[PDB]
Amino acid sequence: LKKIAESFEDPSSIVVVLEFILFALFFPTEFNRIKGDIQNVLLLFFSRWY
Amino acid sequence: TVTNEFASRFRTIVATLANVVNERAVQDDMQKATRSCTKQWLRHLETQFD
Amino acid sequence: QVGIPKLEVDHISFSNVVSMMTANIRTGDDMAVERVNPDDVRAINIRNA
Amino acid sequence: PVEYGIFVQRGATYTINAAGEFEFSGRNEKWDQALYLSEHFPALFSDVP
Amino acid sequence: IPADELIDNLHSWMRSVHLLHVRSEDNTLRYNWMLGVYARSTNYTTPVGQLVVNAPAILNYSNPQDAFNSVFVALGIDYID
Amino acid sequence: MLQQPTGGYTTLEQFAFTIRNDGTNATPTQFLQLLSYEATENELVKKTIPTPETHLPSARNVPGNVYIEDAITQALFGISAQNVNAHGYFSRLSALALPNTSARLGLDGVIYNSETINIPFYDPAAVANFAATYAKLGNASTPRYRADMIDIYAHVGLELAGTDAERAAGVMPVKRAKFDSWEGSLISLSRDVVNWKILAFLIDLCSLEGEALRAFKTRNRDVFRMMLFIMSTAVAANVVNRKVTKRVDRVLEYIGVNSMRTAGRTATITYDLSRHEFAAKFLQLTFTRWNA
Ligand SMILES: Nc1nc2c(ncn2[C@@H]2O[C@H](COP(=O)(O)OP(=O)(O)OP(=O)(O)O)[C@@H](O)[C@H]2O)c(=O)[nH]1
Repeated sequence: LKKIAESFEDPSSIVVVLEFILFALFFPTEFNRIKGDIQNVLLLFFSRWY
Repeated sequence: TVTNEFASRFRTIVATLANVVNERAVQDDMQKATRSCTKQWLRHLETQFD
Repeated sequence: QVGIPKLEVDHISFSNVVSMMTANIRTGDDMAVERVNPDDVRAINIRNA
Repeated sequence: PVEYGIFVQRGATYTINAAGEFEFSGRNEKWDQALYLSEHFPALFSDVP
Repeated sequence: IPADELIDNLHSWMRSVHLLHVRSEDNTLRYNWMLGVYARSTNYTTPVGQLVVNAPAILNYSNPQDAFNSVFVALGIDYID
Repeated sequence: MLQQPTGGYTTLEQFAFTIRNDGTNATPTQFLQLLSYEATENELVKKTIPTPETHLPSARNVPGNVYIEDAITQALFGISAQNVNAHGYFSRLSALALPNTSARLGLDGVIYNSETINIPFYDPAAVANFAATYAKLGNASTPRYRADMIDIYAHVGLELAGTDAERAAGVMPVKRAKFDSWEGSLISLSRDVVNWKILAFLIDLCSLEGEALRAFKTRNRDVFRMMLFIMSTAVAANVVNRKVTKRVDRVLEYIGVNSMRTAGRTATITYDLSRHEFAAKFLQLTFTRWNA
């Protein structure tokens, strides 16, 4: 993954989450390759939001 | 003839993300604003996708 | 038997096995990085342990 | 300042539960007009002594 | 100090405090009073504080150790002073 | 493949363990005779060593042939080793843990992913018994599996300094080791030990059973004790020399007490925190195998 630094303080940070979802829809394969590296970002998103 | 399963799926996704954003507690007033705007932007994303 | 260390005895030795690095290993080179600044200064957490 | 500290320790906002009681936020925060369509109210206007 | 004044003052003060929390139906929970008080004392500026603010429900716990583990893992911190 | 003898692999001359001493290749046992002790008022009481975790860390998909013996010995004995858990190659032992794996542990101490020509290697069954325990070096640093790095040293002292009576008792006075010494003795002892083919020792320790294992444990007790001595000097709070009428007596205080020091010193090898975590884990596993 081309790494994203994102704290997820602002609600707008949801954009990044959507950026992944779209990528997982448009490109399930390439996503499946980069997806753990995506999980590293998502874990920040969850620890902050949930 | 009318329904596009892809677009409908993105509708449920954006609906979920919107209720996720809606439920997001925020401290600053500006965050409260971005929280309300993000939902509109989500709605826009949904139409663009459809 | 293990070999006697060359530094243990007083004899001089003129064939030795010097380890060295090939062109593949490199050290002391400058290193490129992508720094990414915090999105908002007011959101930075100075505090928690 | 002191009346303000008491007031704002009760909280800047409130909601009205199904019982009709005002539950104050207990939390200092600025209002935004977003909240105008929310369940929240500015607390200054509660008229609750 | 006259008792009436100590009482009126302590009463007004106690009424002034309002710990953040989520109410819940489950019988097994305890509010994590220490962390909620500490988040209040720092006006929820510390990362534990803003944690308490966005997720007040994190103070509820059934197992006493997880009351702190959930906070340490949400925060990535090794400790809290 | 080198078949393991009825005794250990250590019975073979190919794996003699010897420290250079007085101009000769002394056996470790005859070095330990030089060792002498001064009891202090303080006491070591050996506690039960906690049972090692069942979890073998997953070997990562590593294309290369890891030099495992070198990593282990340098972590326990190396003068300059540091950050031994950052690279994290000890997990690789777990590759050998599987029944019918293509991996081989060469006598070189390398972990080939496939059997390869003109490289002698240990019998895969014995290596499997070995790896089934020692792969757990691969989680020496992961917090859930970290070994106690304080209490375990008591056992070190007991197996090193301990008289047979003190060992039966399970408690001994905290002693202070000493021996007549040449210049840079402890460094040279540590380098003579880092060159040891200790995989033979550990493989035999894990693979042997019954009378063979017991005979191994007696025949090789002083080897183990030498490793314990290098390790202990790495954790000794201080290491002085004493004049003694035109002779110098090296003195390390104290045996069986990890001072947790990480500052380097000329006298002996030093454990960084990671080296401590590793040695602690190693001693946990090895002492577990040593008693059965
Ligand atoms: N701020 C704050 N400190 C606490 C809280 N709970 C416990 N402590 C502190 O934690 C420390 C450790 O507990 P102890 O000192 O062993 O217990 P103690 O309160 O002195 O009670 P005893 O030991 O039985 O006399 C104490 O110094 C307490 O003051 C809390 O909810 N808020």
